[PDB]
Amino acid sequence: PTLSPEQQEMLQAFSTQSGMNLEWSQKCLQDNNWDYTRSAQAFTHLKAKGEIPEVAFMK
Amino acid sequence: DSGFSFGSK
Repeated sequence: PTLSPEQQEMLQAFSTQSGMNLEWSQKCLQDNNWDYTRSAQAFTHLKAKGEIPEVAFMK
Repeated sequence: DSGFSFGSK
């Protein structure tokens, strides 16, 4: 339900970089072990395929 | 583990 200080900073960074809202950014990071490099790769892979749900990019 | 997930896990 809540994030550590370090996770909070990672979340804000990833939301900005990916363009996803905070909740979907948190989902991507959690799905990838709070590993930013891995999360970014995973995101980029799915984005290119057109498979990320459009709700992920809404405010 | 239903629904959308990111990365290879």
